[PDB]
Amino acid sequence: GRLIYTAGGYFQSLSYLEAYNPSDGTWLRLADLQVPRSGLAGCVVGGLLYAVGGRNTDSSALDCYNPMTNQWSPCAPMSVPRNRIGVGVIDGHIYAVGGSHGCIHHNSVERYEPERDEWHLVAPMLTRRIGVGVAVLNRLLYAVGGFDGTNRLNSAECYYPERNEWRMITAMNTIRSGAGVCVLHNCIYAAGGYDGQDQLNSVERYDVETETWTFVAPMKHRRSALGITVHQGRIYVLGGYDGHTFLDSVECYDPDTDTWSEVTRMTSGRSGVGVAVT
Ligand SMILES: COc1ccc(S(=O)(=O)N(CC(N)=O)c2ccc(N(CC(N)=O)S(=O)(=O)c3ccc(NC(=O)CCN4CCC5(CCOC5)CC4)cc3)c3ccccc23)cc1
Repeated sequence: GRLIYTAGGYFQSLSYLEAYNPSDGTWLRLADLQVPRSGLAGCVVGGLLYAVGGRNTDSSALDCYNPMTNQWSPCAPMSVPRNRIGVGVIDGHIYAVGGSHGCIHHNSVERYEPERDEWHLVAPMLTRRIGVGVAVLNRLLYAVGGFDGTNRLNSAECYYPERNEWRMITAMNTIRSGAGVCVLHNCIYAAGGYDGQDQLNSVERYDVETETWTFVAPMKHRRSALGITVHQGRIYVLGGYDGHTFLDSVECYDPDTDTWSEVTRMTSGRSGVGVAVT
């Protein structure tokens, strides 16, 4: 019985930590973040949930939530504040990628070792990316889309840990900042985001076997700054801003039928959440 955890968000920055159970449709309210945050990222390592970066105002904080105790614990902060951050996990380490600090649009990347509570800088990305989506497939880390400070991006790049090097991959078919990015079945999905003119409902995926991006069925709601995760073989998108409204909608993508459906609503509409499953 794994749960979808949503941490933080915006409607000011929010402290909520809530867990959705897709099997019975219930939402459970859990211990608040010590410091409210939007534009943060969530991830899980060793069954512990981590909330990373965001804006409280730009945040360098890392905090760890233990589902077994229902408690948060502070961790070592990052080298720099990272609002609009993306995060990925490889080999039990958290990678914090991109984000912004005031006028700084980061290309820097750093890695956290939970066992010794230590961050270390690694190679910076080829492109500065705030509002970047991050996913990990076969122990490679992908940074997708974002905004470089001048141009909104359809480009994507891949980090090779054994070599501490970034390489551009095929660009998406759509410019997206603030997209939800995840991995399902050897494919990197990019859902929603902002193309510089509108929030998006389109969804595309990158097949590592073909090196090509292909559109799948669109979401019912346009959304940027959405939470996203995979649970029991399906993609879930949580909240976001549609250009007008802070959404409470949670949609769920079934890949076998290429269909989206509305499965629940968050307890209050919000954007800029961090999401993980454990
Ligand atoms: C004022 O309203 C909001 C919206 C979001 C949040 S927030 O909490 O989520 N947040 C705060 C933080 N700094 O922490 C983040 C902010 C930005 C983020 N993007 C920037 C990035 N990726 O670089 S974005 O998503 O691409 C984005 C980009 C542009 C907008 N412009 C508008 O909508 C203006 C409205 N106009 C109305 C008319 C239309 C035209 C057609 O119909 C709609 C177009 C749009 C919005 C989002 C966040 C990304 C990830 C995570 C968080 C992001 C708070 C308040």
